[PDB]
Amino acid sequence: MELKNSISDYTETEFKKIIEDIINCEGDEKKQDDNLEHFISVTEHPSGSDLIYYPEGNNDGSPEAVIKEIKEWRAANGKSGFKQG
Repeated sequence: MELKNSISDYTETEFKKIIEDIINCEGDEKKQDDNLEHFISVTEHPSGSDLIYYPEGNNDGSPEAVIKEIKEWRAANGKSGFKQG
């Protein structure tokens, strides 16, 4: 029983549940590590955890700024984001 196999198998708010899970700390450290691989994995975003620990200036203010930077990185790299309804 597996997490979303891609960013585009994700939706923007399911990706929040992973991204918010960590930032809150819905976890055991290990739950947050579990995300942290996955936050590389679906995203293909090369910096991964850099967006969480060494953030931009578009970033700091909310977990939204990572969903941004996922959307933004993906679209800049010509990749699909999460779901379109």
